[PDB]
Amino acid sequence: MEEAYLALGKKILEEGHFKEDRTGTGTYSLFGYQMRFDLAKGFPLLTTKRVPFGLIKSELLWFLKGDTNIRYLLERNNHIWDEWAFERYVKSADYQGPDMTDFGHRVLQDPAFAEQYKEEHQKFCDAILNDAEFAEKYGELGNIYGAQWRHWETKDGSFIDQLANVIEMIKTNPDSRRLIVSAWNPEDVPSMALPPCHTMFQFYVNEGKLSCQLYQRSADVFLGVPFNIASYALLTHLIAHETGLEVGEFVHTLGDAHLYQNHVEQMQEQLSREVRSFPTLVLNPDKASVFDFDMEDIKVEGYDPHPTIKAPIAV
Amino acid sequence: MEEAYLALGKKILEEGHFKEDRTGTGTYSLFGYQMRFDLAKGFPLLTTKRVPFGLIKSELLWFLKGDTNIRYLLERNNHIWDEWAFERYVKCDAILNFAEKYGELGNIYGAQWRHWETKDGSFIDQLANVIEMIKTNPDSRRLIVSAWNPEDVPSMALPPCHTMFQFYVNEGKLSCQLYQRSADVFLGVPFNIASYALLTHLIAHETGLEVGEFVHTLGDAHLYQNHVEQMQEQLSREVRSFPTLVLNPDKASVFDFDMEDIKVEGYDPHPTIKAPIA
Ligand SMILES: Nc1nc2c(c(=O)[nH]1)N(C=O)[C@@H](CNc1ccc(C(=O)N[C@@H](CCC(=O)O)C(=O)O)cc1)CN2
Ligand SMILES: O=c1ccn([C@H]2C[C@H](O)[C@@H](COP(=O)(O)O)O2)c(=O)[nH]1
Repeated sequence: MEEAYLALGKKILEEGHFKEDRTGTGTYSLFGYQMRFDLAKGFPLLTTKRVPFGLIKSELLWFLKGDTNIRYLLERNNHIWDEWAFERYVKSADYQGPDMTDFGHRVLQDPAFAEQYKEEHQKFCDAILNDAEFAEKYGELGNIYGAQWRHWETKDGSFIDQLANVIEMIKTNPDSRRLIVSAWNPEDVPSMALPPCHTMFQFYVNEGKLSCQLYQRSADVFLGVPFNIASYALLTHLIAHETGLEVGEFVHTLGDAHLYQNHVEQMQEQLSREVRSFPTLVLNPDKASVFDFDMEDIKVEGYDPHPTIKAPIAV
Repeated sequence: MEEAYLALGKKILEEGHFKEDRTGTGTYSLFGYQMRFDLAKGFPLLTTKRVPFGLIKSELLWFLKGDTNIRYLLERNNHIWDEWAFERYVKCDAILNFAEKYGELGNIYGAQWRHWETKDGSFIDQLANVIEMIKTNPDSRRLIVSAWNPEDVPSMALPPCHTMFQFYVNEGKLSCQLYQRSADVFLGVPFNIASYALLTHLIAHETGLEVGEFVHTLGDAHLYQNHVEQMQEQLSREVRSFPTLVLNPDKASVFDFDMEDIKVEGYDPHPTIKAPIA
């Protein structure tokens, strides 16, 4: 239920202590929490603010195809992963523009700086889309989600298709208590742009229904959790479709649950608004595998949220 | 609190749906559960039945030291591996007094925690690294130890039940959350609570911190159908205060702790309740 996500934000505002963080922004933080969404009551795309479903769709199809380079995302006008690739490029020996140290805070404080950032980010997006060599080197985020889900590398010259394996297991061993996918690969963590926020997840079958639990080590509550929720709920529906099952519950478990301190006014404005009905998900019935779905095969119908509430991403 | 454990038992007896399992025994199960233990309130070794802290501590020190050979356990009267290692051989004093040959137990917690193999043939020490990160960078959201390698899982007889755990530091207190994919709620969960609360206290000791909370997250939480009468007996008994953990103050590093260095004071449980392993 949406009220479950809104009660987490209110608990952080009330009693989550201040914790300095890697980004330099500052957060209010709790440790250890659990929410549940019954997917039979509606698709959990939040209605108390507008959440863009097409960016959640394109990000998950990107994961599912095993891709860890942002060119696919830019082709679909999805810029949610741009920051970390831009930071990689401004730190390299090839960047020749104005200094971009600490650009993620500087843009909020200094209009002259903000215009130079906007200029350099444009030139970056154009180069990824138009120069294949530039994209191959500077679009690359390392072995994040797509690579661990489809291509966990072995010590003997091969790779494990972890996500296709677990879908198969659901079909022939549905009571198995080892239906797990992990993106936590210790050997690859240091070279990933960021280590996986949404860390490992497990499926469960009973009485013809599929359920999924996620363990999320680090949750940005205002900007990232509404995307996370909707992404794992879509993944659970696609798998249920291929395996011929009905949908059960998504259980979301958090580690460090944090509100960044420059999202507090946004959270308070969200908390003032009346919840509406969740929308319904519609999937193309003639697609058989999760891997065959494309953008036009997936939609939400009946979505009528309250207005967008903008907030800055912590880099 | 102990009541939060007993509440999980009672919920599965009332609402757990019937669900078949690997062993062919019946179970009543729920998916997704979370319990909190505030370690300032007492050390969570259950009072409503006796739980053997001796086997928990020899097993936990064995893993911490990255040891994987049973000699260590046998010396400390923990037999939870005896038959298997003999069965390996058939294909016990000599282990104590041949041990290097017939006494090794491969791909288990100690090795994944302190010797995770990489593609080039070197090894990551996850637990040493996380201790050093607690000391230098306590606000880190990446304080993670994983036991789950998909390259290894398909060939082992029991893939890890304790798939990964995470630490957290605030106001000078250390907390730990465990993700446990599969929980036998009568027999395994009481042992599991104590193990991971003890690990939270040993790490807080090594890092100069006080204790916060142990948060226990469950995937498939199940009562075996032949443990129902035992759970019902336990639920009829009055809860008592948890005992107090005492660690040896005169030893800096826990990597030099042994059995005599870890004690529980004030433990006053109701009697042992017997049941079968599935
Ligand atoms: N700080 C932070 N970094 C992170 C995450 C996170 O949740 N928080 N992620 C966690 O998985 C990944 C990125 N996910 C993101 C999700 C949403 C938006 C975002 O800015 N949403 C805005 C604007 C959307 C739009 O472009 O229209 C919004 O929802 O209003 C950014 C990154 C990697 N890095
Ligand atoms: O420390 C332990 C070890 C084992 N189990 C139980 C959980 C399951 O009943 C069984 C393992 O069976 P699978 O989940 O792998 O089927 O052992 C625990 O609860 N805790």
